[PDB]
Amino acid sequence: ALAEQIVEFAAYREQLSNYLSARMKAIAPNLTQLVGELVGARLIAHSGSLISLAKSPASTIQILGAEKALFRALKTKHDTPKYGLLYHASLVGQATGKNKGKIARVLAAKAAVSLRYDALAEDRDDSGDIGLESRAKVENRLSQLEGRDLRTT
Amino acid sequence: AYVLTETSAGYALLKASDKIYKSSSLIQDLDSSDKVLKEFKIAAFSKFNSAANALEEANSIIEGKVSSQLEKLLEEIKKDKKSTLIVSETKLANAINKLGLNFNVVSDAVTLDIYRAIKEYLPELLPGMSDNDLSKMSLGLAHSIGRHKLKFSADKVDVMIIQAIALLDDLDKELNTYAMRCKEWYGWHFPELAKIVTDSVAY
Amino acid sequence: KVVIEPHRHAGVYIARGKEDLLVTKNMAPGESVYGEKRISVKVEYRVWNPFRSKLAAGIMGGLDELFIAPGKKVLYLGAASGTSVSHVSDVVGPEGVVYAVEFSHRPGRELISMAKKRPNIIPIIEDARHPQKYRMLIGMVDCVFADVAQPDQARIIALNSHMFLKDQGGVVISIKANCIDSTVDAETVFAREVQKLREERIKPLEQLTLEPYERDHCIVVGRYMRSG
Amino acid sequence: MNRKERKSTILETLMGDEASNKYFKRKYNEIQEKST
Amino acid sequence: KNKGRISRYLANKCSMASRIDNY
Amino acid sequence: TQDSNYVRTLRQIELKKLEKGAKQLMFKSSGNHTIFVDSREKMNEFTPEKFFNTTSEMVNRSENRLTKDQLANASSIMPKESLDKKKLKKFKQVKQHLQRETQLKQVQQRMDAQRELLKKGSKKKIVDSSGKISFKWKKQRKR
Amino acid sequence: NPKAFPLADAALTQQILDVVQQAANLRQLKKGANEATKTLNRGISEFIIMAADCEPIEILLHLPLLCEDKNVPYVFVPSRVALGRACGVSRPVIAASITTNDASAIKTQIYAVKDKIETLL
Amino acid sequence: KNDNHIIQAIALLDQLDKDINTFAMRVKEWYGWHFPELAKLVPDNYTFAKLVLFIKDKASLNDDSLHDLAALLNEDSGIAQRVIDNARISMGQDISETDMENVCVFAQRVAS
RNA sequence: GCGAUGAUCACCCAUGGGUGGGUACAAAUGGCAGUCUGACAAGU
Repeated sequence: ALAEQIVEFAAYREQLSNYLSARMKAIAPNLTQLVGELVGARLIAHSGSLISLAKSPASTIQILGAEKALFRALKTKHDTPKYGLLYHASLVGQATGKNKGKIARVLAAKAAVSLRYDALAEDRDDSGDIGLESRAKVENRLSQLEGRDLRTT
Repeated sequence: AYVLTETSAGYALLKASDKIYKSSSLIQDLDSSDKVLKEFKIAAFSKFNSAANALEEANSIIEGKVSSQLEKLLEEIKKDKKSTLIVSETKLANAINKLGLNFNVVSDAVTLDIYRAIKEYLPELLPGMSDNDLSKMSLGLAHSIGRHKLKFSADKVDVMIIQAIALLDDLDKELNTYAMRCKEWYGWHFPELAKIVTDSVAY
Repeated sequence: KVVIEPHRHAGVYIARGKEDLLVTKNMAPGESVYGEKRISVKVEYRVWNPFRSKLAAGIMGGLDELFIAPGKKVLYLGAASGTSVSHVSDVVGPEGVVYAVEFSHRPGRELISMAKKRPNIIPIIEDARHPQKYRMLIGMVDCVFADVAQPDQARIIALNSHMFLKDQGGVVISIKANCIDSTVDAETVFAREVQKLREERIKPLEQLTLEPYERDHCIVVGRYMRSG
Repeated sequence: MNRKERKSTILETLMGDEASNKYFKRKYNEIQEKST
Repeated sequence: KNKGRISRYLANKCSMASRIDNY
Repeated sequence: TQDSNYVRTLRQIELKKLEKGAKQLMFKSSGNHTIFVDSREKMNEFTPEKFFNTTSEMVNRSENRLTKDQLANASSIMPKESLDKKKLKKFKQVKQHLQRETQLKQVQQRMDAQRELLKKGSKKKIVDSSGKISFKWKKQRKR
Repeated sequence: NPKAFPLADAALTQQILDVVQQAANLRQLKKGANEATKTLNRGISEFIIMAADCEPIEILLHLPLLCEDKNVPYVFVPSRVALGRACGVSRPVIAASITTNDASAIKTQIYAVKDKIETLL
Repeated sequence: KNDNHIIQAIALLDQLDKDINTFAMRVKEWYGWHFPELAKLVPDNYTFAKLVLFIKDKASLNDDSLHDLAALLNEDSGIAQRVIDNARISMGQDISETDMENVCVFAQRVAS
């Protein structure tokens, strides 16, 4: 009966994750087109309200996760952390190193723009246009940065 | 004369002795009281039904147009070919002028005396038709009208999504600890299985 | 450790402890609606903030007759984000009822959240300029307060008082010369709006300028006599 | 030991220990008088 | 006082019962 | 020795400390409260004692003007010297937060001045006759 | 009434863009919407100029809210290309922020447009 | 002579009671968003989960609803008539059908 | 009509309460607690 409880918990948690994907696509569809449902809901849970996240600027979104290392390093004069919460996005996962840093910058900035559109669009067609076009922008910047190399040929 | 009145519990219609001169007598003799409301207690009342979305749309049609509840209230108001009725909305006044029963209506005239006094002594009208308190009724109806007047897409709730992701985190933690519990309990029969498999779900 | 002193108005108190504070009771225990701190003395109390709510600065500034009692009903016009309608709900308690009215959208959403928290708040997202649009929702208020930022303030209060106040009612208004004129003296501004209230039949008992807490702000308190 | 005395640093529990505190301040005043 | 006496009494009896239920 | 990052963190720290402190504080009012009287004889006999039905200290204190029918600090130790010292102490700590915040703003402004001067421009150093220093950047669109 | 709240006429817009160039010359203007939000958080933005022709109005409509929060007024320009041209930069800026500095010789000009801007609001 | 069954039974009963009250107050939040006066009317969390499972939505208030929700524990506490009147004049926020199915499955989880 | 299977061993007001303290859990929009930089980068 305990194992029955366990598999019921697992199936209900899977159904809950699907319901969360549906809820995030309903709330902020362009953010689902940009960064991902899970990390978008994580930024929402960090900031509190979506209007508060729209009020937050781009650097706050970039270092929303690692506030501990942020305030620590700014206090004791070290390198500021550069990923925070949005490292777990599939794009920053596909990037590498200072490519991860620059894609973290441009992705935080583009996510701030399209998140402000999603949060302040009184009318909104819920299609995914702004998120798709900004994602194509980040894809083009990523391909350009990957094509730019470092060692001399 | 008739007086059409809107309340959070229903639609109340009053007879008065033939009006403007009745409003004047009210204001000059201070008729905010139970005596005047028993001179004009009730003439024709209608409850609306117990459907929250329906009564919300009903107040929206009160704000904009004329409705079928107003028809089923307004089916037998007239006695002769000419019947007068007092309202406080001008667009609603002309709307029930161009309405089919074509009885003559007065717009927002000096009968703020009438409307304000019967709204003051509306507690005396409560033993007439509405034997309850209308405070929580106005509470719920005002909440519904506000909920519709702001757009309120019912799928976009930030406190719902934040409670949902929090409960997802709690269910993950609870699944992990009950997994460890059943794993150590089933170590009584299978420690080798408990070490060779790692999934809680497969366990 | 913290003595409570009941103020001359029913529903407001003063905390004398390590710091002096102007306080009220609480309706949602352990729920600060806008970030202000709460004290436990036990009975739960929440302090008022004058700069955020000039209504707190007025009773602190000196007020003879405040027409908002526990067993009464108060209309609030210009209820931006509710930081004062929560406090007037606390000062009227369960017996009293406050009708908050606000037109704008996002303070309107904050006000719906606060009306979800507190049943004493009744929400009106309907516009304040046309009272017949929400004449169904509010009935025969005892006192009215205005915090609206529109130049036709005494006129819109005249409409709301004619249509919604009881006779011998209460009219309390916040008036801003920087909003209505912004070029002429505050004293002749206040004299002119007193003359406007006199033309609109409000008999003004008093007025108080809010100099240490805000800048060029006035509150006026008057009776509503001889209206049907 | 306690809960309202369970603190995250052994230096901090040394400052919470008061006999060591007065012992330290006494001997510290002693040796600073010897120094000055 | 006698609460502690009752506690010590029951502690001795529960010790003996733990002994017999163990062996 | 110190940099803009650490002093900006300190700036936000102490500004939020000032905000919490000033939210905690209490300021006595001072306004031109006027009462509007119907008749001139009632003006001539108008007394704040009868109008406010108060006492002398009750009418001098604009906060607590309690009615005489409502009339009809010793709980804490050392009332006359220690509680007032505690209130005034909190007030001085708020003032010292203000002073350290303004001094730190001066530090940050001088550091940003040096940072911009080292950062960028085709500059001309100008001295103003009060012994002061300034830099005139040449008028040019940065690409 | 669109969401495009205060948008000046031609002559007013001209003159604020001229204070924009003079403050960019005296290093009294900061550039970008995210940076404008940053100095709003800083409490040193004295007022805000924004665009109207952006992709879309919303990413800069997030700024008037914090403007009414931190009593720092704002206005709109029709052309963000014109705003970046008065910023003096190759790319069209959509949001720029006039800061505060007490030893600024153009402060009478800024306090003048402050009067005119408050009478517009 | 084995006793870890007793030991893990104590530990699992403690964790189980804790998870009962946590998940049941979470049911209480998730249906107080739709009907907070249910959380003010019925304080028992188990009967709250059962009552959520029965009253999925506060719109279906019938005489047979009075009957079966009174068979739900009782009539004498006034809970049936009071909750029908309060769900008739409720100010609660309407939610979607996916949220509704989620809350009912969560109350069923609490009951099981 | 005993006992090793175990004898015996902080205040105030007069066998009642307040203070003080310790034990486990839950909530906090309670405190620690403060949200990085900003015009150039790459090929020719």
